[PDB]
Amino acid sequence: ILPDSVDWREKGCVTEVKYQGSCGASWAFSAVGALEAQLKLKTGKLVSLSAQNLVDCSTEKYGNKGCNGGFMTTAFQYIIDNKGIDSDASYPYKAMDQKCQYDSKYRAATCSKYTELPYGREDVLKEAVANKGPVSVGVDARHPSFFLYRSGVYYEPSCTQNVNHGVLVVGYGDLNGKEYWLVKNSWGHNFGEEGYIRMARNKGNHCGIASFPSYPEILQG
Ligand SMILES: CC1CCN(CCSc2cc(-c3nn(C[C@@H](O)CN4CCC(N5C[C@@H](O)CC5=O)CC4)c4c3CN(S(C)(=O)=O)CC4)ccc2C(F)(F)F)CC1
Repeated sequence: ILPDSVDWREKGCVTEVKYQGSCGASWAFSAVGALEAQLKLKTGKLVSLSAQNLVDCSTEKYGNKGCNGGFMTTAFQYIIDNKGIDSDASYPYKAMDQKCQYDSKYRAATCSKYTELPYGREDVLKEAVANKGPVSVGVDARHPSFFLYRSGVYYEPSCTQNVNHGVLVVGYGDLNGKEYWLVKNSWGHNFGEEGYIRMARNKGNHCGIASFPSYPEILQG
């Protein structure tokens, strides 16, 4: 039996909501967000990791195209191969494609492995969120209702299970008769509920939230 609700923000495992701007780097924000939580769990320190590092460096070898899109999974593989990722403070976000400027002197996290969860399995996603930490996911955000969301549990009748926007599932719950996923977006603090959107849970993989989940890990040693 899993907890009825979880919110990794209450464990100090989630950094401030970021603002991707006109650069399509939600995949990089989803990836660093998941890794930030594992880093806090392991070292006790909460530090924003560099999304810009992924945009500029996890490029064609990883099937990614910076501001024109990418994958959380191959962002993790880049961090594995690179043997690190810089802090966001040392390599801050510029919302544009740049030359890779990774500097091991400012390494703030490492990545040992990542795991992918089965398509559409909201039970498995719930278990991972409860027992592993925030989970990187894609959602179908191509709906004016998504851009216009202010509060409550988001439900979009025309949503599909094809994903196009990377976000971070930092929890779940059940409020006002509606089960939801607690989702950290990267459109700044003025989007939704202080930068978060609660999305309908157990409604047949609504907006593809469980289509392509993955989470990274940092192992001892
Ligand atoms: C320029 C492109 C523009 C679009 N972006 C993503 C679109 S957004 C997006 C898409 C996905 C995503 N992952 N996968 C699984 C697989 O395809 C991933 N790949 C497996 C093999 C891997 N590897 C390992 C290497 O060794 C070789 C290789 O190929 C590489 C990864 C799919 C999708 C989209 N779906 S769909 C239309 O929903 O059905 C098709 C299948 C996930 C998150 C996002 C998120 F929104 F969160 F960002 C990608 C770059």
